[PDB]
Amino acid sequence: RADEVDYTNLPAPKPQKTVWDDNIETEVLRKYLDGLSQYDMEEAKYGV
Amino acid sequence: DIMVPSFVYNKLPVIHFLQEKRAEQKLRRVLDETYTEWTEELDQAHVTDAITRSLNI
Repeated sequence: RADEVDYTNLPAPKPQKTVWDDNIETEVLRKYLDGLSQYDMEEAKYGV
Repeated sequence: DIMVPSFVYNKLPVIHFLQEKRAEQKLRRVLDETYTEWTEELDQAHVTDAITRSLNI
């Protein structure tokens, strides 16, 4: 009868960086879209 | 009638050459002061980002 499991351990959620279609609208908005992706990843790690 | 005219005649070439050089110097200075000005304007990406913040997205 050894250790079974650490119930106080949660696999941290895996953030996935949103990818935008490569169009002219993306190039014009490259910085803005990148900021949204960074915000989404931050909201994923922290939770909200 | 004789002396001063002769010395003025002797003077003419050097003065002409110096004045030509002076005019060329003025033109060169005029050209050298020309620079193409490039102005920087606020990137519209920030404006779009602010618009999103107003949208509360």
